[PDB]
Amino acid sequence: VDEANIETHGMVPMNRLTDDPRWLPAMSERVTRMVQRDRNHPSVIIWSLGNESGHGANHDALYRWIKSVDPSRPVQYEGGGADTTATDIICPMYARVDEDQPFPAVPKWSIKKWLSLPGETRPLILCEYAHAMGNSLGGFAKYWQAFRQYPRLQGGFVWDWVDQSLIKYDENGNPWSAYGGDFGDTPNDRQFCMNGLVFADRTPH
Amino acid sequence: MSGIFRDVSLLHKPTTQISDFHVATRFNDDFSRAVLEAEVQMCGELRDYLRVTVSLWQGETQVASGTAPFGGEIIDERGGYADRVTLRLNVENPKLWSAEIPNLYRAVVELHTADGTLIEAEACDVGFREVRIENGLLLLNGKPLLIRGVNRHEHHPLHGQVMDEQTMVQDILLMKQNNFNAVRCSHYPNHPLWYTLCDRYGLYVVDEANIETHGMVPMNRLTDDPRWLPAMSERVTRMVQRDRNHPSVIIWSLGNESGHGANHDALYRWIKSVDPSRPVQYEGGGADTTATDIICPMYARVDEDQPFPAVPKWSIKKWLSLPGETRPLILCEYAHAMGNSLGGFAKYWQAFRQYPRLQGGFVWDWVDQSLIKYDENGNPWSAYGGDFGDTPNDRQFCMNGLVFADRTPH
Repeated sequence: VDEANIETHGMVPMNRLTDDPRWLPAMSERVTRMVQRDRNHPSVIIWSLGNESGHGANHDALYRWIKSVDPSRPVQYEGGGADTTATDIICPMYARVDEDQPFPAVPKWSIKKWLSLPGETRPLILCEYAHAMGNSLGGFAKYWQAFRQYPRLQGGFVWDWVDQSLIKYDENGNPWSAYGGDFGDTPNDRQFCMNGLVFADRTPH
Repeated sequence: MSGIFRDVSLLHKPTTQISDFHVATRFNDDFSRAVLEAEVQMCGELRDYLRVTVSLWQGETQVASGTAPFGGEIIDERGGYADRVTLRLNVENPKLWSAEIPNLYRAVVELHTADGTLIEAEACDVGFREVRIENGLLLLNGKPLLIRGVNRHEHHPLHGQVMDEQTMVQDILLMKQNNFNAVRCSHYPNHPLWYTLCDRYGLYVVDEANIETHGMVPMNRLTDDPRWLPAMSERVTRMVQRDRNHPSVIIWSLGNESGHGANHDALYRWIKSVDPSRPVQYEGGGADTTATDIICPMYARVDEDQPFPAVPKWSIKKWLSLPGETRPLILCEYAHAMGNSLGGFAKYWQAFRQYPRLQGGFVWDWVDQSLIKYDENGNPWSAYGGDFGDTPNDRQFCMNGLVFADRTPH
């Protein structure tokens, strides 16, 4: 699944960069440029405009462009709660099968519930599930049990394949993995960055 | 039980009298103003002079009055109806009937002479409610409906099939007392009195056509056959005319456990066309049948689904989720009450609150079915199954009761 190189986690509201009319030309290049280069490959089955960029007018405009230039591949966008008009298939991220937690303006429901919502027909694939950080994947069976159970649920991508760490050298020169801003870059989110199913080197968690 | 289980009465009608009258309600999105129009059909001789007047009375004070000359609307194409008059009454800020509140209006249809004396008078209880299915969610009066209902079989151990007027009131109080706002009668039209009680008292009523064909194999055969349609038609067609007027009924059900037949599809179409007011639901065919507006899986399990070839059953959460399905789902039955029952009852209700689409389902069944028997001593002992020796007897399974017949609460 190809992803347009747009993220705007930082901005508050997050949608502001994507939402603004002026920013559209900068936004366009990443979606537009990406399609031409990667359109040819047989393997790609999907186009994703943005990740965690929120919902903006540009995404709706951009989503329309991808369909018109290319009708071959379904387009999915996570942002806006994943219930956004732009995404062909719902991609709730970190959604819980058993239970749903809602944040005002960004409600999250159990995947079984989410398909069931009034006036919803779209197939649902999770952007992420079963976070692999540290000890992880607990209740992993439950997610998969649900996927087999429901025809509509297409399953979701696990996060994340490789823990992110950078080699560091001791005075001895032995190499120790570094998590977060070991280098002192600040503020450092530290440990959360690795998020890894398998060791970098790589070894299997 | 075969016999006359219902009252026999004699009725006298003037030579010119209105054979049938219809009451219909229209509401603004605000619901502030509702337009009510009633159509009356007059039997036999027609007089130009004679006029029909409709008066709407709420409490002791009338809200609106309607008067019309006979015949209306110039229906296409040959002629306007000679004997039909349509009267429209406009009500603003009308109280709306609801399970919590009856909010009843009283409507009187009077056919009178021009001067004029009135040949006959008809009175029908009117409740202003709008029931529609919007966006796959059943909606009453603009509000999504959560239905808690218990299937009711009209049975009395002492008097058997015939129901004392008191029993309905006693039964009605318990269901309303017990947090039950909705009652479904399976699977035959309830006593004529019974509908009237609901309208005053509170709870929603779902009418059911008196067709069942559990026995036939395949079960659908009786319903399915073209020849049987005329016999089938009478139960659905006859039922609608008699029970259409009552404010309380929110639904029409063509059949129970009759399977899926061509007739049901034809019958379902007829009910919609004759009456567009009420959603139609049919259990048979797996409940996924085209005829039913709202899915009514019976004995469906929330957590897990068991499938029988050609009749797949899925957990209710799964069933809404099925590809190309938009209909609101209400269970015909759940939480069987027989013996010890209702285990995992919490789970079903937990699901209903969780999902907007699920409207909840009627519990089965309100009254255990038992017949009094007398010992040599003459003490009365409840009888389950073919105690009398009728055979083969299904025995115990028949009672299926939430509350004791007498009645006491399980």
